[PDB]
Amino acid sequence: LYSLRPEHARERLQDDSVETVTSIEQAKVEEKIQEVFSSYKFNHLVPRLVLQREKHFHYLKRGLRQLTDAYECLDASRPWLCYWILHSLELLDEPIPQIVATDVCQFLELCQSPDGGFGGGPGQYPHLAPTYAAVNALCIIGTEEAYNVINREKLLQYLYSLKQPDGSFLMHVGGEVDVRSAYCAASVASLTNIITPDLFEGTAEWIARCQNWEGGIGGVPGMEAHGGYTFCGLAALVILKKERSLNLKSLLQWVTSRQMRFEGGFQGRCNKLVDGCYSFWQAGLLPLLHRALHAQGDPALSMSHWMFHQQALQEYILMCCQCPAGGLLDKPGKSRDFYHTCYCLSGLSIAQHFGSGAMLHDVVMGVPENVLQPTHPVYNIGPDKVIQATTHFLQKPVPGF
Amino acid sequence: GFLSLDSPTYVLYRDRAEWADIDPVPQNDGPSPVVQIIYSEKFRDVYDYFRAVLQRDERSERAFKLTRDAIELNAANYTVWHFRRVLLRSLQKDLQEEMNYITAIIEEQPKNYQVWHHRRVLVEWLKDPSQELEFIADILNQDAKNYHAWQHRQWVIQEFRLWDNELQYVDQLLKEDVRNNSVWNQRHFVISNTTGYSDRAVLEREVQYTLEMIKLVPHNESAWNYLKGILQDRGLSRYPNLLNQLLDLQPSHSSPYLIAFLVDIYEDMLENQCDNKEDILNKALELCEILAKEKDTIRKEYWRYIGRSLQSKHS
Ligand SMILES: COC(=O)N1CCC(CN([C@H]2Cc3cc(C#N)ccc3N(Cc3cncn3C)C2)S(=O)(=O)c2ccccn2)CC1
Ligand SMILES: CC(C)=CCC/C(C)=C/CC/C(C)=C/COP(=O)(O)OP(=O)(O)O
Ligand SMILES: [Zn+2]
Repeated sequence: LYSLRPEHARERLQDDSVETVTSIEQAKVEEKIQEVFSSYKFNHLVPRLVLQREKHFHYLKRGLRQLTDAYECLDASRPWLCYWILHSLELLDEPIPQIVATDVCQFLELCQSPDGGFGGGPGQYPHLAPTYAAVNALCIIGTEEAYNVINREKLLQYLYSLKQPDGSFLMHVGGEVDVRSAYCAASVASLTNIITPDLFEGTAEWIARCQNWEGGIGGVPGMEAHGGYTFCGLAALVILKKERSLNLKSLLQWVTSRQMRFEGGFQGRCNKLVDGCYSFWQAGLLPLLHRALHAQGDPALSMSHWMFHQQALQEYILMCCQCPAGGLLDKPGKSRDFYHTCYCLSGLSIAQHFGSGAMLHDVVMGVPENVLQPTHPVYNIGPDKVIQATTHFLQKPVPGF
Repeated sequence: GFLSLDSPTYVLYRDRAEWADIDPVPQNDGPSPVVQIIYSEKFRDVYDYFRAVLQRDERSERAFKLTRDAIELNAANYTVWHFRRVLLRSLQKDLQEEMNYITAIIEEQPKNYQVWHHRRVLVEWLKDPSQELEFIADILNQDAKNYHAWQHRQWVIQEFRLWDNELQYVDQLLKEDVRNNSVWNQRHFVISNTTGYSDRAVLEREVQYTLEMIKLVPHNESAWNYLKGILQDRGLSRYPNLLNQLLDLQPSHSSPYLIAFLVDIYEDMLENQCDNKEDILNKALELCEILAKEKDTIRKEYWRYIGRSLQSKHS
């Protein structure tokens, strides 16, 4: 294990004897991660990296049905709960009883707005975020019933009502604008085959304006680069086939720098803390970049690994992000939740599976039962689900209005 | 008459007389619910009534006070926020009093999107940004990296042209925490939108300042990224002296950030027909392996890519 090697203590933070809130908080996290890493040594047991599948499963399958009031804060994001849970189960290779699938389809039907798009719950106004989650959930289910839930004509109408002259999209009527909305739109529009010639006019250019001096992408032009927005930005550009619009090299250097030499996981922005969910948002950028550079015929690309330490990431996730009682989390000391369970798992899958053209290569740390089903780097749902959904919706013509 | 949602004498809406005329509307989760939240009774009560006033579109003072409770129970419910803004205009509510309210709610939940967007809408309606820089400064004094706070600050500054004192504010926060990446970002935001970096005196100032910060805290990546960020435009190889001056900190301030920056300078030298191509390449390749095998192994795959990429290009 890379994280337990003697020379690894050598990666601890060096504050140059100048303490600031930033170094102080980083040091606190490292101290706690080191305790986790050393737990084996001090207890005298052989390190055993095991993904608590069964534990995660009971947690997930129960949350899919009901949740405690601790989730009242997500009462406006229920389609997200569906997606996070169904996707985690998908990654864990757990099946979706046809009866549960139909129940999810029916609930999402209640969340869908007569004007197109999905709301955070029955009767709530539509919003691009839950719209993105609803469509992704329905695609994971992948049945004709799931596909039919989506009112394609109204969805297109809805996207147009959010489209701005400068190329951006509002998250919802009378709402805010940021890179996430471009990704949500490009994601649902492409999966359901409703992309018109002018729907995304100027969008690639608007997203490019969000790439800053750091190499990464901010929420809106001028803002600090952040893993969440960078993933949304690049993924949306890949969908639109406009990745060239970005300086891919400054972006590649920025994201690889986001992996923590000591913890092994990724931070969301320069100088802040590691967090398990970035195992997807940040690490997920490497596959997208590999594909983009490969498209430009880059000859120096690897043929077996992504450009980030796959082993270190898996170690951070397996040793530090699992809740004994099931479920995954941000960092040691934090509470488990379905969001982190979804993305810690998504990131683990990405870290386990490499692929570029005819080359395939897996890296599974710990027991082989640790291997998860692969996930598509653009949509973050099974690759099979992407092909099946796109193949399905291509049967239908783009709405003409 | 605001009966605080936390007040000891708070009473459910179903027990309130001034609400006796209306029937609460339960949420339709379907016969076979999924991700069903077992709401507390206070929550259920408030939202069952919010739904009643929403469906009939009752734009009354009581519905208004009610949205306040629904918002406090779940500040991320954007549907509720939308209705509250509808009521603010229909009822012709004093927007300055609403500003006091949003100020308080943001203080309590600074990491919520809705509260910041609401504030922006109020500032737009009133066309009054006189309170913004100070309010945001208070939030940043509690969390100097709050993303929404910084985004609101940039919006205010750019919308109302309030550039004059921001660079000074940046210097202040950099002194407090020279590692605050949000502040280095703000620095570039202010400069690129005012003087720009084409001004040689300005660029000189900025590079010198950054180099000084690097000397003070050699392992602070933000300072390094800013130095690279403002020079990468024209091209690192455009500044001959820089290489030498960094090559001097080789013993004193020799972090993996300096090594990486050296490789970056080499990369650009080769791309711009530099002297000693055979020599520069070997140095670069040398550092790439030192980084990959010793100094920055977490990023080995990246550095191998770079060396291997540097070869195919400048063999
Ligand atoms: C209509 O709106 C929606 O439905 N939306 C979907 C969710 C979205 C907010 N987001 C939140 C999702 C989220 C869900 C659960 C659960 N169960 C737990 C925490 C959490 N956080 C907190 C968190 C995660 N990592 C660290 N922290 C503190 C952020 S986010 O994914 O965009 C984001 C924000 C900040 C940091 C990291 N990630 C807002 C829009
Ligand atoms: C499709 C979709 C909705 C994608 C979401 C992308 C995403 C994760 C965006 C995060 C934006 C944000 C406000 C981060 C800062 O929070 P923080 O400061 O609490 O976290 P940090 O300290 O790690 O930056
Ligand atoms: Zn997280």
